[PDB]
Amino acid sequence: HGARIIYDRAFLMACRKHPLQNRWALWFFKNDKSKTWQANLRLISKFDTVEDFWALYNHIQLSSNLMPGCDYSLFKDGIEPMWEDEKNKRGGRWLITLNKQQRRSDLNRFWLETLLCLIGESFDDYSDDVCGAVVNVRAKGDKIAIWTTECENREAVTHIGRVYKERLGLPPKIVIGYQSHADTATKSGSTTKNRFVV
Amino acid sequence: ARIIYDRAFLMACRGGGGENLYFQGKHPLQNRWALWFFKNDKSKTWQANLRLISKFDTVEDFWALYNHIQLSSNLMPGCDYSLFKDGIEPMWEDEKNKRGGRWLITLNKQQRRSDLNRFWLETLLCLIGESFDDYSDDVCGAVVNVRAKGDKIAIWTTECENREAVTHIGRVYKERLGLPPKIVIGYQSHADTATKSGKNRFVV
Ligand SMILES: Oc1cccc(-c2ccccc2)c1
Ligand SMILES: Oc1cccc(-c2ccccc2)c1
Repeated sequence: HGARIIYDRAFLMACRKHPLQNRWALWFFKNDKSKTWQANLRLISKFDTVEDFWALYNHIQLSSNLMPGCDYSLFKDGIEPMWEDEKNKRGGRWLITLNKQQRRSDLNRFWLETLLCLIGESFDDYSDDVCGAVVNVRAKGDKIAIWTTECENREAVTHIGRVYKERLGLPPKIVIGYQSHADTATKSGSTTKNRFVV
Repeated sequence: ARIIYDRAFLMACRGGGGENLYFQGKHPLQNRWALWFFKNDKSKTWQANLRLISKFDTVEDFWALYNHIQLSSNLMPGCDYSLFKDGIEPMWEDEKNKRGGRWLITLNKQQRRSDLNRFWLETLLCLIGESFDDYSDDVCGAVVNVRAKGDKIAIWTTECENREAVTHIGRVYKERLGLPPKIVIGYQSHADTATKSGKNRFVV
């Protein structure tokens, strides 16, 4: 009693009410410059059970989901999906970049696997370091990221990265980078440096 | 058997500093509970303004959260705190609230300093302590609305038509608040509260 509520992938998929450890908020953003950033960022919904997750997931999937210049974000209740939030400003993200061909084959499965890591508390005590996840749907290639709260907590960040990579099913040859938000916020060429790789 | 704690027991577990030896030293609750907060920030939608603070399922974890948090008396008007059983949202259109209602007490502006904190704590101890015997299963949660015109504390129950459960909870709640017989609490269905018409099914 006082124990973390943890669900594995098989359990979550069998529910497709069971309470979640955290309440989560789904956000939607399109950078439309005729409107201000507060108008463009929309809270879609909040949930705190497995069944309510699945009802929301099924409904968004039936709405031409993952639109072609939009971002979707799932964050713990009380964290805005912007790096300047108190819970994100000292943090960073594990980033998965998908090439054009992978929009057809991997984007849908990889976004779902990320969401199940978050809601299922798959990183043991290091799940407390997770803030949320973001998918950026773009013509040049889609990006999926897990955002974490403290870019100097090496042991939390690397455990999250390695469990995440395992849950995505990526081969050991494919390496993924963690970028500090402070480094991503400064545009310095084609790429941002990786604080860590796994 | 139902896990029931009286007021004296809960109050003895407070500020304890007990060694939770073997993770078996805490006193389990019958239910897991979630504390919610609603902020008055009208620039955001009400959905963005409802936040889950924390969940707990032992007496000692209740007290650690209670001790940490800001008191109701100190909330800016327009804020709400709610304690609900895990899996029930503190909104009337939740499946577990839509056919139910609440026992409501309203406090005047001066009772904020004298009675609001004490009534809110006594309500929380009724909930976590399962003080309504088998009828505790009809309890969804409790809400405190801090407002300029006068504060409101309510116990929400799941089913209007369970007359005996609703009336027993009302009578026990009034006793635990210490209200004189002359001051009454009223029960209103959520469906009736939701319609502004100018509505107590029961009073005790
Ligand atoms: O098909 C989609 C596309 C974008 C977001 C989601 C989603 C639904 C519920 C919770 C979290 C994310 C589903
Ligand atoms: O001082 C307060 C103010 C508002 C809520 C609470 C609370 C704390 C723990 C469980 C339930 C309610 C305490």
